[PDB]
Amino acid sequence: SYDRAITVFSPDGHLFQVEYAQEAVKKGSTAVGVRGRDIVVLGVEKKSVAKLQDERTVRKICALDDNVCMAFAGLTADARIVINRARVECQSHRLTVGDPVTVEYITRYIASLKQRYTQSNGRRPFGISALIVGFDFDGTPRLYQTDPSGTYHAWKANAIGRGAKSVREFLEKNYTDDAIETDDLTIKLVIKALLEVVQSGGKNIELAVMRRDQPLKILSPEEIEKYVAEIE
Amino acid sequence: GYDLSASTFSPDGRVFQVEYAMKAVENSSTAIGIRCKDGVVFGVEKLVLSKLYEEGSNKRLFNVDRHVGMAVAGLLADARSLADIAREEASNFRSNFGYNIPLKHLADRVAMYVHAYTLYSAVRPFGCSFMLGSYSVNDGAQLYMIDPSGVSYGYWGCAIGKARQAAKTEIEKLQMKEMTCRDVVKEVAKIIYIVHDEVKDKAFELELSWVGELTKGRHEIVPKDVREEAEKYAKESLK
Amino acid sequence: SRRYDSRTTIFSPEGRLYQVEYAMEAIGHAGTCLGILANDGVLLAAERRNIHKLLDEVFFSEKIYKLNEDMACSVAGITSDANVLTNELRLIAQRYLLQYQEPIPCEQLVTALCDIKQAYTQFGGKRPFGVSLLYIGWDKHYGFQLYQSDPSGNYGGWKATCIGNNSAAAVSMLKQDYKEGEMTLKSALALAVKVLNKTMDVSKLSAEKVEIATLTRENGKTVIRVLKQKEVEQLIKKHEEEEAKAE
Amino acid sequence: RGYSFSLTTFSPSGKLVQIEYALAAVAGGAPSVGIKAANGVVLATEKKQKSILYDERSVHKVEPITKHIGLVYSGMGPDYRVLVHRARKLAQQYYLVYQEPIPTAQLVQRVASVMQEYTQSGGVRPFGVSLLICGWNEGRPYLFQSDPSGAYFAWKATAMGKNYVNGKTFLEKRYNEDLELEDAIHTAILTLKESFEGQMTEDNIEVGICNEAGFRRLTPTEVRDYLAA
Amino acid sequence: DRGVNTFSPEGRLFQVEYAIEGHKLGSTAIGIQTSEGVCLAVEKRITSPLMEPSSIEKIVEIDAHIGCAMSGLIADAKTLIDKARVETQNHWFTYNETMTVESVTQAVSNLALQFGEEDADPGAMSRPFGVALLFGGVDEKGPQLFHMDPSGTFVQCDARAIGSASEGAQSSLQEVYHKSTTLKEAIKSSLIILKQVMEEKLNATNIELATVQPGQNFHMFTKEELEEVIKDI
Amino acid sequence: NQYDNDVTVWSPQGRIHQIEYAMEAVKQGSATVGLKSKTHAVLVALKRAQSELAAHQKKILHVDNHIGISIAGLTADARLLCNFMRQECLDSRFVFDRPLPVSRLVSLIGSKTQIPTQRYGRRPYGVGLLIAGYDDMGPHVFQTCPSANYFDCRAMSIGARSQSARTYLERHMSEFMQCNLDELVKHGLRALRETLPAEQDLTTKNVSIGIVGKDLEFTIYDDDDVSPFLDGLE
Amino acid sequence: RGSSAGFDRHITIFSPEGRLYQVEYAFKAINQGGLTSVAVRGKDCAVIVTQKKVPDKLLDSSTVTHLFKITENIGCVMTGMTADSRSQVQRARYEAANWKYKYGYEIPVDMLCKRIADISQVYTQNAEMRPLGCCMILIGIDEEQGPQVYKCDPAGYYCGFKATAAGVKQTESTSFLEKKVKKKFDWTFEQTVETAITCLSTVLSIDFKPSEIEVGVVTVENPKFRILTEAEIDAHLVAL
Amino acid sequence: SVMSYNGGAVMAMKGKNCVAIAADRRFGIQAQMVTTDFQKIFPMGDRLYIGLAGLATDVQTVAQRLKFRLNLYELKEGRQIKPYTLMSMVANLLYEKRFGPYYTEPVIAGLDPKTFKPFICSLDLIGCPMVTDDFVVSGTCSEQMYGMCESLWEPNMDPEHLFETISQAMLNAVDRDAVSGMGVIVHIIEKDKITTRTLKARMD
Repeated sequence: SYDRAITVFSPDGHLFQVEYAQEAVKKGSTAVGVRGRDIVVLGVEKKSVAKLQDERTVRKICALDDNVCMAFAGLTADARIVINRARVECQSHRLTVGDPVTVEYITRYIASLKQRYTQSNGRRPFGISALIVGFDFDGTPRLYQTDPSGTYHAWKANAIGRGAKSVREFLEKNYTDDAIETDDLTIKLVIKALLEVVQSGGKNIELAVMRRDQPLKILSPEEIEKYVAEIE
Repeated sequence: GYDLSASTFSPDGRVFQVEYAMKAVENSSTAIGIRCKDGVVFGVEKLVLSKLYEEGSNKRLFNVDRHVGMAVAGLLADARSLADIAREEASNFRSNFGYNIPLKHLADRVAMYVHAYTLYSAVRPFGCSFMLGSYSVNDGAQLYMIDPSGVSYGYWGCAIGKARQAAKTEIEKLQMKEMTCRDVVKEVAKIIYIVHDEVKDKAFELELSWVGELTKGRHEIVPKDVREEAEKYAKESLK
Repeated sequence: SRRYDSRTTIFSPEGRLYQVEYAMEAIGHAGTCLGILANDGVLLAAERRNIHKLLDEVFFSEKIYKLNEDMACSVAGITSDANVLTNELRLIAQRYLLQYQEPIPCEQLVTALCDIKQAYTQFGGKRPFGVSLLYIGWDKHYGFQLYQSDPSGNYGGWKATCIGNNSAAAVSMLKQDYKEGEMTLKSALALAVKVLNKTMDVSKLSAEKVEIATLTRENGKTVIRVLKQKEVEQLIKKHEEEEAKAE
Repeated sequence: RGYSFSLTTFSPSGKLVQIEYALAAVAGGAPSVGIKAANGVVLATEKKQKSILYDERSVHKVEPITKHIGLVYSGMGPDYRVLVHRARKLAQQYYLVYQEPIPTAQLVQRVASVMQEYTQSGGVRPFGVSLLICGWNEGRPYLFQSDPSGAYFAWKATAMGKNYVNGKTFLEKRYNEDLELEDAIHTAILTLKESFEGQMTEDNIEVGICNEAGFRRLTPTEVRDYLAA
Repeated sequence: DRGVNTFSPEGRLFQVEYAIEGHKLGSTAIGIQTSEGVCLAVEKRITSPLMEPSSIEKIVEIDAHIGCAMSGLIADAKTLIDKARVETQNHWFTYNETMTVESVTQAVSNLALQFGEEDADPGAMSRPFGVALLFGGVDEKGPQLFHMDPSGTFVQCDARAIGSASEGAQSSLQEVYHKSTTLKEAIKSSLIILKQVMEEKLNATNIELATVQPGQNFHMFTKEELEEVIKDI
Repeated sequence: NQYDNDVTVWSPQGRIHQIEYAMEAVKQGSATVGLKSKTHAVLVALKRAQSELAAHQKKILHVDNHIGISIAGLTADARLLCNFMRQECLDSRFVFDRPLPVSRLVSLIGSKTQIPTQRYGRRPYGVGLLIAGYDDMGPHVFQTCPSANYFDCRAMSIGARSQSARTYLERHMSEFMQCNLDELVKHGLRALRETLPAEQDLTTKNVSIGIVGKDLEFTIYDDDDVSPFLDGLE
Repeated sequence: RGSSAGFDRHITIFSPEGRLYQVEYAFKAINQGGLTSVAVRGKDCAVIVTQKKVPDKLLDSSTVTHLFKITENIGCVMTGMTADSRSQVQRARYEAANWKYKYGYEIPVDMLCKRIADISQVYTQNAEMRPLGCCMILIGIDEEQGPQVYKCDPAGYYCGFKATAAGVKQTESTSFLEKKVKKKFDWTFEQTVETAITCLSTVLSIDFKPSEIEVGVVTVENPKFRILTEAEIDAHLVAL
Repeated sequence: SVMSYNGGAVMAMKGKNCVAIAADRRFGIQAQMVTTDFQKIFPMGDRLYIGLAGLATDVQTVAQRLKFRLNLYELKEGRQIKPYTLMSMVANLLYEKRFGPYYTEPVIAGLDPKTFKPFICSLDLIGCPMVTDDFVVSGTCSEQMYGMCESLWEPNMDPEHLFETISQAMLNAVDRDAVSGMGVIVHIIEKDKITTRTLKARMD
């Protein structure tokens, strides 16, 4: 058995392993999410598609349950482990209490795992950041965000990855109860919020929307293509 | 970089960790032992640091079994650990085989235990050496001495401590093979008072013990009348 | 003890993983391997690295390793780790078949292996495997497929990939000669031969410096068949002829 | 209770220098030679004692594993003994399960798996020895070689230890595919003779053969006749 | 270089000395004990106007008569909070009565220093915690307020302040406090000092406040009552 | 400069710097004083001034009906040791239906404290103690050390600046035996007054007093229960 | 000569030459005690001789012995570190008893030697412990072959010999014995004690007294391991 | 008894360079039939079949574990298994559960992959292999098919006469058993052919 302290304190009370994990998550592809009136949407950037892949196998937007979905930035191999553990937890909760989970319940579970890997012997921390969205039985949309340290908040709209430093300033100024009225209004909002960070031009973006019905619907390339023309 | 572990030979084939655990003993106060026809006699110069302590604290003579004594030198905590191990070894032997353990067997068992701590990086060698002593109608008196490395030899008189050099030199002029315990006890008192330094250390305590035929093979502490007389004789001899 | 520890599973001051970065450069210098997907099946085509005259060709192949009745792979990097990985893949496929009484899908196989590759980078103190893999297969849901893993533990589906040595230029020339949907198995073989002919520093191929396998469906059955020296020689002759004729 | 971290790691260029150093250790052993003929294999070693005091009969370098397999080595003898013991155990387990003698290829695969385990566990070094395996099953002779890393090959004629480069450079020329076992022994002996720095004797070398009837090491009385020519 | 357990030439335990420095980088909290109850108050320290302020919970409830306010590593504090809840429920289950603030502080302080990297446990801590706590509540002797450190030393206070501005917050609390307060003047002064030391403007959504008193349970202030109090001040 | 980190490394002089540093930790604390007479033993401690608002501390704890201790050093380690001693006395009373001798208790404590000082990746308990008890043989004032050896003494003081209290103690030890309890306690409070600087005298809330004796269990005296003892110290 | 890279001289890992320096240091540890042994086997006898240098005259020299008994017909002589050698003797005794318990007959000398050698090979591989700094020599009578003489070492190498010599003066003490295996089978009769004593004395110039050596014996006439008395040793010494 | 709880009857017979195996189809519980298409013969190899009788759950479990191990073996080695090797592997599998055993008695019949020499064998519940040269039986009507085979068997038979004999034996054997019947399936393993047939039996 391997029992060593990998992440330990430092002069001035820093955790260098966690700081390095965050410096790593600061290099992924940008993700953006907003919370609508009756819809929730996410959006991820594709650095390059390479003209030879199969996009069905490199998707960064999964579905943990009927009403919960997520999108990450960082390291895909770690993201996969976290996602599968969250799926098993959702099934256990359904089995024991006879009701689908809340968004905050699964956010707490994920953050607890991430924190546990910062204080155990013989482990390094996870190198991913997640954005979790969904609806509940009340009919209230939610949007959260976790960190490699185990801390999570609730936000109106947020952006993770590289270029988030400008996506956040853009979204701060432009977010208002007017761009929220309708789905084809919020979706164009998200698209123009992502486009000024995509310096390639055009659509190198994946965009998934989730409404109270027809869950985790994913916009087709042609459909997403139409919106870009409308903006211009 | 070879001074930090008991798993590293020096380029010349030495183990400096054991060599240092030996210095730990090579600067501690002296204890002697003397073998006789009838029995054995232990003697230790017990140091009294300040007035505050009660006399009787930090004893260096233990009772490992009803016929085995023991005198120690070095780190007293390690010494007490070893004394518990030895008590454990003797009791198990009696419960397995139905009679008392021979001193030769006990010393062999404890030396193996001590040597097991000289091979690994996860532990450190003990920092105390000690002497044993018994008396049995079968083999008569006996005396052994174990080192921090785990070597155990038989002796006629041993002088573990800091004044080993001066202690051994004076004990060799004794003719112990013919004396008796009553005639040896006085000699132990005298030689300890001679080897004792009265400058660095100002005050010291003296305690004695013996195991022989006069105690019917049971280890004891020398009674108070014998001790007072011994001290007086030593003082008279010293001038 | 702490003095002798090498700390294989820690982050770098910039968020990197140095042991994985070094295993990737190890895999950089291995023998060239390449795969190509088509309408009626997939194909692998590796390069023979040990060409000594005094060797023996007892095995039906050198870098193929049929994993199941429907799949097969190929490796680049360290043979000793490759053997461990291949044994593990076979065991995973048989456990699936025992539980469900149906063959396993290719994506599930690749996933179950990449989990093991990832668990070697997060805890344990060991070093990671220095091996990259390519897979080919056929299942009920998606038909002919072609994947690829790497030491870190992330995979991805492709249509024409390449690992090993000079894989950069291999993929560069693959991008300009592959047309989605219209490629048949014969045009696939032609392109594979003509890519291998260049991305190898030698003057020209030898039909024994290469190793070629295919995969097809015939009469409701999968057939995995390693091509023969005469067939390869004929293909090389065909390549020699047409190329010569153009100029 | 033991270390849990690896002692073999990757370098900025992707090398494993502990394995490279175990190979440098192997490159300083005694010469070994194997040659596969049309109806058998031949292993021949240099068993050169330090002085006349050493009793030659007590220790052997050519050992059997089953009734049809035998091997030699180059590198470190105390490691070679561990490998020999585990190979014997592996063969016995196979026979216990299948009631059949193990084939040479399965034997080599299991041995190389053990040697590979010693490159990635915690607190150990790799073996400093390469092997040369011999066998005969289903009417065919085999000859493999195993490295300190865990990679095995298959040959027709190879050479280990000191002066292996010139050994195989000389071995390539003479080798014929129609060679009989008795005429292959001459070439094996001759190859050893190229780099011996001394005078050949019935106690300077060891020789084992394997054909249809099983494995056995030749006796000095027979090595004498073979050396007479 | 060193291990986690390693004394210094002054016998100081380097890792604990660093975990203590990890607290001068948190947001200030304040507790005050009266003859009519206790009050807790903590700054929320909002980052950007897009973050929901109802999602920063730094004052939790341990039981119907005990509450807690933390500072430091909010990710670390959650295991302590959970274990305190579980211990209180066990005590109720076994003895059919409510635990005491002293017993809860003492049981929580026994998890600190329980770290190491060899022969510790199957799954054990690898470093000390980085959270300081503040317990409040009423029991068979009245309102009480305790304080906990990462070293494991717990004291009993009547007006304590923890955080990054405490060396300035106590310099005012020692002048303001007296043994003849009421909870209302306590609340007023606890708000005045916060306003004194904070960087933003003390309005009704970037602070938090709760109170326990001998009559009622643990109760949190509302954005109605809180606003009225702030406006009244 | 490479022997001062691990507890399993000897120096070229045969010393253990880690054990040393763990002792220098114990010197940081506030002073304590113990002493015994013909029939009673007594502990007196000085609760340190932490701040202008906090209740001082707990420096004297019950171990059993006849045993009580007083600590100086790491309080977490101190109460970790106190729990072990309490379980020891409870186990004793369960098996033999009688109390425990203070000497055997201190033996168990020393044997337990010694083990950490020898293994890799472990550290010594950084706390010194002072035990007081009554038994068939009368009072006892044992003292322990981070290095597991313990002592037996008529009167001992541990803590910062306790050199002056130790000098006073030996200088006046000539009469501790005959003296009465009131006389005995005052001798303790004077000695404890010695270590305080010039600007401070004993008040009524920065001192604690423990007492065990022939016909009396171990008791601790609260803030204003120590008033009958400080009335005469002029 | 042989370069170094990393932790080569501190743990058992390969040097840039594949040399294992940490095992070349236990050989130097062998020469720390300052003794020398010599074993010679004859046509019907095996003999051990050992220096007996006690430091000064307060020890009970009846306890300072380098000769040990493993079973009734096997004897041994150690050289190197004393406590190490005691642990190795205990291990050999346990191995020899377990063999008889398991298989019903008495263990041979070469089998016991091989067991001790593979026990030491493990210390040469794992990094948490150190090799034992001692050598070993064994003798005994094999019912099939006759006399046998074997020797291990800290590296795990366990050859068999016609006449050995271990200790501080190993090289020259073997150079002497080299010249005498030329003819007469090195005096293959019960008086190889003469050869052993002569070889021990030639390069030490002591002309030992009747009590500065120990000798042990096994014979085909009486197989058990016997330790010859002082008088017997004196008679041989007197004849010299 | 437990091995009489689902019924069943298996039979193998040897000819001149040919083997034959047969079974019945009924699947039922103590005294009531459920289906009539239960499979009791499994194709372990190109010319290597195995027939299982006894408790049906254990029939299915043992068949599945055996297929597991045989797939792994043929992937690791590189060739097909021999009839003798398969028998030893099955005996080992059954003996691993010596205490708490499977309630199933297997039967093996194949052809040597290089000499085309037949092979029949049966094992007991614990793994005792007995190889014969005429025929083996297993099931609830063992005595009936013993009486039939001893009388009807001849040496060096053709595939035609072998089929006639094994069918005529199975029919009259199961016509006198209460918990066997509902039809019989016969496999004929020749050198280059494997012919399967279904006989018309009684359905009462």
